[PDB]
Parts: sequence; structure tokens; C-alpha cells
Amino acid sequence: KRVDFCGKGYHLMSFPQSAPHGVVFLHVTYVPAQEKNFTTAPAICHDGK
Amino acid sequence: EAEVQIDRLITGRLQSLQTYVTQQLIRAAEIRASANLAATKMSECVLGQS
Ligand SMILES: *[C@@H]1O[C@H](CO)[C@@H](O[C@@H]2O[C@H](CO)[C@@H](O)[C@H](O)[C@H]2NC(C)=O)[C@H](O)[C@H]1NC(C)=O
Repeated sequence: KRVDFCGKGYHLMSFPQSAPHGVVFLHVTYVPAQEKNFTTAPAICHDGK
Repeated sequence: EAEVQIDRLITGRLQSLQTYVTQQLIRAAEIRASANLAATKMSECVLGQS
């Protein structure tokens, strides 16, 4: 859950690969797309509640 | 006779310059870790909730 620790976006999973004197991580993340506009409210009022 | 006296200065000044350059490497390795912590705090406290 650490932001940016395992790639950009919401981390899903990672896979390691070996390199000559190092390691390559393949990070799979979720990136939200195609946002729409809406009107919001904090609470609803119904029956005086 | 001035070669022998110039070499005594050359040796000293080289020693002093190289001491300066070692202590800067050791001080930069410490500034680097602080900046690496600042970069993690910017990710985890400013662009998120930790
Ligand atoms: C949600 O609505 C806002 C405001 O209506 C949109 O903001 C527009 O942004 C563009 C930038 O290219 C401005 O030129 C417009 O003046 C803004 N207002 C408009 C178009 O009414 C925003 O784009 C909307 N978001 C989505 C995802 O559609």
C-alpha cells in the first residue's frame, strides 16, 4: 500500500527477473481511466434523518 | 636546489587536496540518504495517507 514503492498506480503484483549484476522488477498496477463528472452530497436527508 | 624545495610543497598540497576530496565523498554519501528519505516521504505522506 506504500504509494510509489512498487510502480506508479495501485500495486497489484510484481515479478522478478535476474540481470547481470542486478535485478529487474516487473510491476503490474491498476490505473483508472475515462472519468466522468457528477454532483455530490455529503449526506441524504429522509424523514428528518 | 629549487626542485628539492618545490617537491616538498607539491607533496603537501597534493595531500591536502586529496583529503578534501575524500571527506566530500563521505559527506555526499550522507546527503544522498537524506534526499532518498525525503523522496519517500514526498511519495508516502504528500501523495498518500500513510
Ligand atoms: C467537468 O466539468 C468541468 C466544468 O464544466 C470541465 O472543465 C472544462 O475544462 C476545459 C479545459 O479544456 C475548459 O476549457 C472548460 O471551460 C471547462 N468547463 C466546461 C467544459 O464546462 C471538465 O472538463 C469536466 N470533466 C470531464 C471529465 O468531463
